[PDB]
Amino acid sequence: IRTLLRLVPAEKRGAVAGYAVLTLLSVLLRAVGAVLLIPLLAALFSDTPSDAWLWLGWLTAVTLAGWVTDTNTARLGFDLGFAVLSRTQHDMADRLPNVAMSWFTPDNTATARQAIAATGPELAGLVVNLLTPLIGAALLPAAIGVALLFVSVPLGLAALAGVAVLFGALALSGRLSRAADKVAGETNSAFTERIIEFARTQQALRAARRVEPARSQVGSALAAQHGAGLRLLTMQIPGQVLFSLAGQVALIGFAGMAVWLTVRGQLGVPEAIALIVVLVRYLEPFAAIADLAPALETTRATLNRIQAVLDAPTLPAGRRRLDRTGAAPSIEFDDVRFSYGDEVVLDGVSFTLRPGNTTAIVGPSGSGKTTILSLIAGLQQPASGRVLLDGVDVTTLDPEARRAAVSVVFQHPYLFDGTLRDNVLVGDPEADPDDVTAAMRLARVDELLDRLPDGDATVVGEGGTALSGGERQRVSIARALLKPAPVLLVDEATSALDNANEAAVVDALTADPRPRTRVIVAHRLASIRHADRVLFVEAGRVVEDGAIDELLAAGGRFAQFWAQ
Amino acid sequence: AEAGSRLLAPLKKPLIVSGVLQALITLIELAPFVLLVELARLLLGGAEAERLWTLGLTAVSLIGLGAVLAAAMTLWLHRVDARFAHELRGRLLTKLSRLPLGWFTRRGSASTKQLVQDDTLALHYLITHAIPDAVAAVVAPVAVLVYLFVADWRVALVLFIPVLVYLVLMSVMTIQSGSKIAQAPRWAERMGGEAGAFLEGQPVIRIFGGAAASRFRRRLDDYIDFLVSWQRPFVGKKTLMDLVTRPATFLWIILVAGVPLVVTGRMDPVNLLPFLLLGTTFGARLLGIGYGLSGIQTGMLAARRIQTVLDEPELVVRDRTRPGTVELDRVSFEYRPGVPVIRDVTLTLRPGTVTALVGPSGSGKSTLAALVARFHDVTQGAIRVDGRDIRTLTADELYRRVGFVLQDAQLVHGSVAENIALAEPDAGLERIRTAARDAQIHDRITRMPDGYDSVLGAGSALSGGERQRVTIARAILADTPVLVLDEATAFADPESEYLVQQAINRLTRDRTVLVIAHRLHTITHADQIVVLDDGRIVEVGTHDELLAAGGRYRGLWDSGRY
Ligand SMILES: Nc1ncnc2c1ncn2[C@@H]1O[C@H](COP(=O)(O)OP(=O)(O)OP(=O)(O)O)[C@@H](O)[C@H]1O
Ligand SMILES: Nc1ncnc2c1ncn2[C@@H]1O[C@H](COP(=O)(O)OP(=O)(O)OP(=O)(O)O)[C@@H](O)[C@H]1O
Ligand SMILES: [Mg+2]
Ligand SMILES: [Mg+2]
Ligand SMILES: [Zn+2]
Repeated sequence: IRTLLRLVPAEKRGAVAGYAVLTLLSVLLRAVGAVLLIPLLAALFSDTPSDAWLWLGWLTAVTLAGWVTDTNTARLGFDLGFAVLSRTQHDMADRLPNVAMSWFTPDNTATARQAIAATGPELAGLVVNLLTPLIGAALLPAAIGVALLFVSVPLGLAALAGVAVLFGALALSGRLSRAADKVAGETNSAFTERIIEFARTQQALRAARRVEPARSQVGSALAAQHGAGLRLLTMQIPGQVLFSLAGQVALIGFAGMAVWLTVRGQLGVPEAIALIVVLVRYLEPFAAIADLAPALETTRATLNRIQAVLDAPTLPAGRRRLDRTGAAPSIEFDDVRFSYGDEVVLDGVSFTLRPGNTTAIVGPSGSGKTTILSLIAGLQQPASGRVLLDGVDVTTLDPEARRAAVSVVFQHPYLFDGTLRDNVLVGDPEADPDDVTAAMRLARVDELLDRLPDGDATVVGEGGTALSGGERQRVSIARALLKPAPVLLVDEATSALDNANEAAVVDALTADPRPRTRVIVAHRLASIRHADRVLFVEAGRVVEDGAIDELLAAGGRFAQFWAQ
Repeated sequence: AEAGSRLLAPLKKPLIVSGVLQALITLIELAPFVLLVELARLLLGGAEAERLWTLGLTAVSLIGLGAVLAAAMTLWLHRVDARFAHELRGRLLTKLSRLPLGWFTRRGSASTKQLVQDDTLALHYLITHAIPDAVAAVVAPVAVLVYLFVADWRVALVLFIPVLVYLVLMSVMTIQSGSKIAQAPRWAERMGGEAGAFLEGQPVIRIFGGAAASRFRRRLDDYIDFLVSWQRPFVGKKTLMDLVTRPATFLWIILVAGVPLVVTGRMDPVNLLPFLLLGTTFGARLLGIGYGLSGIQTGMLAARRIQTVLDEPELVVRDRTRPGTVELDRVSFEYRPGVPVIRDVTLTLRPGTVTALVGPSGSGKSTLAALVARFHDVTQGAIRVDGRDIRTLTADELYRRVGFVLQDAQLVHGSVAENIALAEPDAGLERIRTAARDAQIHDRITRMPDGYDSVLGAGSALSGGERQRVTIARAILADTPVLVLDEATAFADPESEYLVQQAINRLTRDRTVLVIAHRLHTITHADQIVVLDDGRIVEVGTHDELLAAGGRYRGLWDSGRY
């Protein structure tokens, strides 16, 4: 419960206090109602059964208060469970766009996927499904044992002793099954990742003949997941045997003390018979704890994953904002350094862009051109050195102001699963249709609307799967142009377009009426046409820069890069 | 369900045995309370001590026997279910290996995961728990109620009130939540896809709209709204069932009916012992199947979904039944009905001849490679490799005969040696290293910290040009009689592009090649240039022949220079 209390909203801790008080009142009423059978039946079995009425009235009040208290405990458990669901899920949704890009290792992406995948009714019903019966079962025999002290002192301690072995069984059963339950989760999460990779990479796997379960990696993960789940079923046998022994040990102790007292005359026979029924109520929580103990292990893993997402290191930010909106800003690097893990990408970049001009970044593949665009756009951040937009640090800039400053065309166009217009409109959802058509027309997406049957309502697949490579490239380019931001970064807008679509799109990157400081990335001389200055980057630093004809005349690495 | 009983036919004998065993186990679990009723009755009657000990010890021992039996029965049944799921998931992974590839594009990876993993897991209650809980919830209430009806009908008929209230609540809960249960897997499918798109399209989210305007957040709010509407009245009925069926509730109603009967002369207190002992044990049995109907409803739907995929068409290897000669003949193809992407493509590819496929974007030049791979079956015409039809060839023979590079460098989570040796996982490191050296990626691999063992999952990815060259190394190591290249070296710089093309030509000098490229300057070496426009072959010839003809190829060549 300690982990679950971390995720509770601070605004909702009054409900938790109200919940914990009602849960205790649930147990105390249940135990009192059970132990109220000892004087009730003793009076009922006596020569004057009318004395049973007083204890029946106390039983009725204790039970009716139980129904009211248990309904309220359910209502608070539902509200707390769904309050934790909504706040934790929303906090993950708010945090994850600000989480560092380095956080998304393939293990963390699995954890984030499983954490988001916990949104179903299982996590939302956590407090009602697991926590309420677990606290009820854990404290019910303890409460009955305390309530038995009012009838007979040693009889109560015998019941309390039975609780001690139960909690010992609960502690031991969890320990025995812990290691196998952890391994089962690892293989079940790995198998999840392989199915998603299996479906997402069918063409390559089929061509490689690595698609059959006897030869596939998803098949191996299934085989591992089967053995991990079988050993878990074996390693929970000790836990089930231990709870059975605990129930029998407590049964022997309870029954042994009842007969021991009844032999002496210290306990009437009707009280002894009433204690057989209370003994049945005593032993019911012993079985319920055994049924819920495995669930407690899995839920601990679930919340640990959710807490892992909420513990992810977020990007640095600030509160600065640029002076005016949609003013073409200057962009400069000041000894910017960056590395993926230990692999250094950029090792001393320093340049300046004029406000409103268009400069073309060029260089070999793997040089770090997209990384330069990432730092300009703010997706990454330097380890040391700083990037300034209009003489204002991006790292100390507001998240929204930095977000509004840049619109980019990515190297690999990723489209969300939806209509073609839905992907374009992501650039500016509140843009009027007139500017939408302008962005579509400039990107030559209007040549896709006539050709495709459904026009802009065409349902794109996962990514841009239902569209060709060039089609998704143009839809991505329309998305970037639609956004009214005054900085436009272009990354491989040519890679999937034919010669006719290439030329129109490249020329349309200038026909954009708005004033912007544009950055173009390509490995093709024709695509860097109209560029005011070329930035040649190689081995993680700007090696050469100038004009297209200037460097070609100079015969530098820029010239050699086109001469092959 | 026809699609459920057909899927669960293999587990016939284990399921009937489970119902038979649970009928005996639950009867064994009610035997101690019958003996404890006799023990209590003898205590009031003053029987001898030895008789009491035999009854008391038998009841206590039978409690241990019932607990051991029930634990053993569920252990065997939970091992049966774990084995069936492994077999069933293996069956699904075999089916998905054979479905037409348009099945995956219209469905996505989130839906596949919900099928293989979550739907098979959704069967767990239906197999492992439905028949035990159903039999337990029929035998024990019927056995107890009939036994108690013999003991005293007045207090026995009063036990029917919480029974009927539980029966009404479960039916109302079942009818109400039936529609929501049907919508649940589709909502989970949508949120699985949106969550996967949220995690996969993070660069787009961070720049275009942020967290607030994201489609994931809107769906996340909508899904939780759906869950609240589904789970609020469901959990409300669920807890009312628990309150009704609790042993404390049963004991209270028994005493409400019993105490006025005992205080009055209408009945002796000794006859309360069957009700106080046996009358409060069948509540948990009823609640077991009451909470279980949602598990059956989800299981039956998941069984229907699983069997439906297993009934899908399969790209059947037909029985109808020059090396490296691929021959398209009057081929037509449609991803969706009524939407032609290929229109009567006749093209023959011979060994030692490089055939270049060019044209405007969206003209269908990747569907041809897909059809040659048999990711999809040609709607009309045929594709013959060495005369034999691809539909008659088996998958192993087909993909041994022809290899592919696919314009989308799909890497798999694992070592880069495992990515390069995807075709032949048994291939050695020297074979892997030589393949990478020809693909101009081996130098990049050496700089990684783990070398060739470096895991290549999400986050640890490579640049666009680097991951493309990895997939070229994969096709180099396959070494198939036919090679196909879908926009290979699209992201490569000119020097690396020239080196990769030189290596490819050197390897496939005497091997059939189908190269697709938008940069026509790299295609000047082609033995034949094939121009595809709107899915129809508009002109075929050499570079100079097409330039002289002055058609679509000449237009593209002129517009290339800008
Ligand atoms: N996620 C990553 N993890 C580790 N290294 C990476 C990652 N992404 C890129 N790199 C490496 O960083 C360097 C630059 O990558 P980047 O994607 O910025 O290059 P680029 O200039 O855009 O290349 P290209 O023209 O091939 O697209 C290369 O060594 C690349 O391998
Ligand atoms: N997976 C798919 N599902 C449905 N339709 C598709 C799919 N892939 C492509 N299409 C449609 O097929 C046509 C283009 O097919 P294809 O992918 O072969 O284009 P292409 O000529 O190779 O493209 P490019 O040169 O831009 O890479 C367009 O109508 C596109 O919508
Ligand atoms: Mg790049
Ligand atoms: Mg293509
Ligand atoms: Zn189970």
